[PDB]
Amino acid sequence: RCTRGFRKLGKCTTLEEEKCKTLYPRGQCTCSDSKMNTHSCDCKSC
Amino acid sequence: RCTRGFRKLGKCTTLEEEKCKTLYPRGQCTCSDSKMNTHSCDCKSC
Amino acid sequence: NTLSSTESLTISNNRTLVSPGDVFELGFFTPGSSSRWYLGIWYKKLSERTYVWVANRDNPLSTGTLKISGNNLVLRSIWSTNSPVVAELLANGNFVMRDSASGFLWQSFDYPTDTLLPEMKLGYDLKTGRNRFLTSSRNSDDPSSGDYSYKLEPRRLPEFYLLQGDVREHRSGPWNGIQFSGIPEDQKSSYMVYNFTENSEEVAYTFRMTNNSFYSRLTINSEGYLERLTWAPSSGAWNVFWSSPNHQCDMYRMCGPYSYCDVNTSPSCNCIQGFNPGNVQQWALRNQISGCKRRTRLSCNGDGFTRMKNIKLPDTRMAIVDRSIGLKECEKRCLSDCNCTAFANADIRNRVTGCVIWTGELEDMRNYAEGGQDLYVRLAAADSRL
Amino acid sequence: NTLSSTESLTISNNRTLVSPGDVFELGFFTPGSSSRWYLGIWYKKLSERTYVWVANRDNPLSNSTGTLKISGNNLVLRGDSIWSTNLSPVVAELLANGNFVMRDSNSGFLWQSFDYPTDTLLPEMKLGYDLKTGRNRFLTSSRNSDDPSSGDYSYKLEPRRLPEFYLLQGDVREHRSGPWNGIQFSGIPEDQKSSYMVYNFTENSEEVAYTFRMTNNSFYSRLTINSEGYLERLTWAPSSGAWNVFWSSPNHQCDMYRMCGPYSYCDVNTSPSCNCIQGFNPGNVQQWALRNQISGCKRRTRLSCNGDGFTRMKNIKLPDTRMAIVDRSIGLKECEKRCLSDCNCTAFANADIRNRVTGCVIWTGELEDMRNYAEGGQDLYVRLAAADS
Ligand SMILES: *[C@@H]1O[C@H](CO)[C@@H](O)[C@H](O)[C@H]1NC(C)=O
Ligand SMILES: *[C@@H]1O[C@H](CO)[C@@H](O)[C@H](O)[C@H]1NC(C)=O
Ligand SMILES: *[C@@H]1O[C@H](CO)[C@@H](O)[C@H](O)[C@H]1NC(C)=O
Ligand SMILES: *[C@@H]1O[C@H](CO)[C@@H](O)[C@H](O)[C@H]1NC(C)=O
Ligand SMILES: *[C@@H]1O[C@H](CO)[C@@H](O)[C@H](O)[C@H]1NC(C)=O
Repeated sequence: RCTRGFRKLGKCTTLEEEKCKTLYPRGQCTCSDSKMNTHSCDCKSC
Repeated sequence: RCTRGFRKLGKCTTLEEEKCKTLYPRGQCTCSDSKMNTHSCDCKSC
Repeated sequence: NTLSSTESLTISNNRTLVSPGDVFELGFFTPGSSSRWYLGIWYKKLSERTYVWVANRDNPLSTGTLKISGNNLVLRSIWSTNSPVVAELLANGNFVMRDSASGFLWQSFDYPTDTLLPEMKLGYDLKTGRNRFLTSSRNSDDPSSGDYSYKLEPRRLPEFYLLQGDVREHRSGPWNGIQFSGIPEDQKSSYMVYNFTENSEEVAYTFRMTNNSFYSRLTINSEGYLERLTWAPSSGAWNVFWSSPNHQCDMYRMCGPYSYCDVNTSPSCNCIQGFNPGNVQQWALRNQISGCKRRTRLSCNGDGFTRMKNIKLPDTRMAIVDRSIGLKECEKRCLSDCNCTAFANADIRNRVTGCVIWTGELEDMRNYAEGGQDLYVRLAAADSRL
Repeated sequence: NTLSSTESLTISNNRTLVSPGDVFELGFFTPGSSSRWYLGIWYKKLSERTYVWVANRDNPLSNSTGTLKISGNNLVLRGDSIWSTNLSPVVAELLANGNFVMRDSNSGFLWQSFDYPTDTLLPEMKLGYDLKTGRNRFLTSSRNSDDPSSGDYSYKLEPRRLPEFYLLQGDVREHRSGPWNGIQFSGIPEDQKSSYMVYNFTENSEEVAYTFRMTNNSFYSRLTINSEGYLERLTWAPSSGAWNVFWSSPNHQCDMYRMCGPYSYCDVNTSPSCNCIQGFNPGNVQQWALRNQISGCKRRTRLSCNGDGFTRMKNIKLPDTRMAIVDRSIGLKECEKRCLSDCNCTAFANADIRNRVTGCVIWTGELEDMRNYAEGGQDLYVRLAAADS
């Protein structure tokens, strides 16, 4: 359970996918498109 | 270019498709799934 | 005997159990052109099939039957429940395995799909370790598992999360005695009452009908919205009574730490009083993930509090509860702990109001024009006058 | 010559046109796993490709071969015909602002990409109706970020007497801009205090169109309808190296078209969303009790035409303008009289919200697709029986 992340207006981009990688220095962090035209950066590993 | 129609909360159901036709049974009414967990009833021909 | 099954067997040909009182019915079914077969329960008395339970949602069965095999219900083994034991379907849609007291050996209620009926339990059991949560179906004609779940998080102050996979999309907030801010029940409903049970063996949400001319349920639909659908006799369709989430301010951490989302402002995000935007360039472009930083450093003793009104309490990961003390003591206790960042009441309506304390960052907050709660937020003495 | 194309050809092997200013660049490109080739414009200084125009968005170049040359009076693009404009010495010139125009080498462009948009509204570009040609310039979304082919949403002006924009999925109206009040559309929520851009809606003899202009050119901004059907203003500032979604539309169910029924308005602060206009009551009370509000509301007292009055709504998105008439030469007191004098008039409102300017809008029929706001919006005067006023 890695809890760092954030949410933003708009769709996931490749630059935002690189930004998800800043949350932890280890682990698997990616961008997920979501409802109401938001996306989030979250980490499945850290 | 038909006019009346309506929007509801939730997804389209079969019962919702039917209540769509009783708007203008002459015209072609259909239930459309939309964003923000809404669907709309809209009739094309008129 | 027409709701129970013993030595007998139920083939896809063609017996169906039926609950005492006509409401529910167990059997086989194939949805759409799928040519797939599933064991499930539905509302018997409704022309359009509304399924409330399914035994093998992701082990799809033109032959397949289930009866009792030793001390277990097996389905052929496509699915099985690991003396004379009878499987029975009660008046509330729960499909039971008992001996011929409610010392059941297995419930369908303990294994929900996408729907919570009255008297079903949304939450977990500490004795058994089982967490009962909703998982969406893939779509209306495919009951296999979708990408969305609605699950109680076991913690000192439990709250629900709506997940897409493992991604948190939305958070209910904690129980306050009456409700979760993100399960927006009608508190003056004439046919329903709601309950949150929290004790040393189970913590779970449940609702119950005050009038059984209505049907009502909670389903998390294929696009990952939790809704209450009510069937009134005055209609031949399920009406969506409420839907959640229904604003971007309800999306998990729409805002940054120490700010709250506000549906009546542009921009939506607002610093808590005494805090400033963490990254001023980002905020000017309306990128508010930075949240807010306190403008005056804390001094621990002699710190003070600003009161937020009409708020959804922040994420409860790092919250501790003490229901035995009141607000004055709660403040005293928050002050003494240098890492306490905020405190709130535990239950407004009790004479002992209880104490909730947060350490760490205040996350995922929004306010409301009416309702919500108070949150006392720690400030340096100067700013505490705000 | 960096910038124009003449008797020459432009092919994937390998020349491109760049703009005086280095902001845009026209050439070929192909995205993602696909082997499909396209011609278009993009920002040159941006390492992530942001495309602002595509000639053959729905006619991909099949193999790896294709050519864009002038051929008489037309710009052509071939692959060994896939696309072409249709129509002295002619030159294809890419302007500073990103517009690829066809010129007489001797303003009065023969053709321009600005008139054939894809999913993006650039600064100085025009969203709306050109009266000279009879063409409606509107945005159409792409299928996704990887595929510039035509998606399922558009944002298009309805150029009525009081015009407004509709967001469509196919032909279904999903969202509606509201009319122009003098400084804004409620559904295009610009920052009226922007340091670096200004906005205009032009309604005259040549066009009916929205447009914005950059006021400091170290900024890039655009309007784009994304592949899920949201209209967004995305801004690129010098500071960060990303596009920032500055606003999104629609953003709430109370922005979806007719989320509430007639004579009711949607509110983000209430449960349920829909609220009767004062003097009105739910039209199907058993539905409203289940929170089905498609019925909207009906008025309590019957109208008399003579001696009728008005209830004031404030902070409202003005209702759908299909049955609306605007006379900008008269003020609000005379608008009331004119509305009173015709019993079909269900409501009236100011035409222009700036101070000392004025006008009068009058509705007949049901008031539709309304919602309020805690700040902004405008006044709407709804006709009521004198008892209920
Ligand atoms: C059920 O909920 C009601 C709330 O109206 C509460 O008064 C009652 O004590 C609850 N009982 C149980 C057993 O959950
Ligand atoms: C049950 O509902 C019906 C209709 O909604 C109502 O007439 C009846 O009074 C209700 N029962 C009770 C005990 O109130
Ligand atoms: C553009 O908008 C500004 C601000 O309202 C105004 O000063 C100017 O007259 C407008 N331009 C045109 C051509 O209307
Ligand atoms: C344009 O904006 C940038 C960023 O704020 C600023 O540094 C620069 O001075 C501005 N240029 C002009 C000409 O105003
Ligand atoms: C009101 O509507 C009717 C509909 O036919 C029309 O005949 C009548 O002229 C309208 N009233 C006025 C003042 O035009």
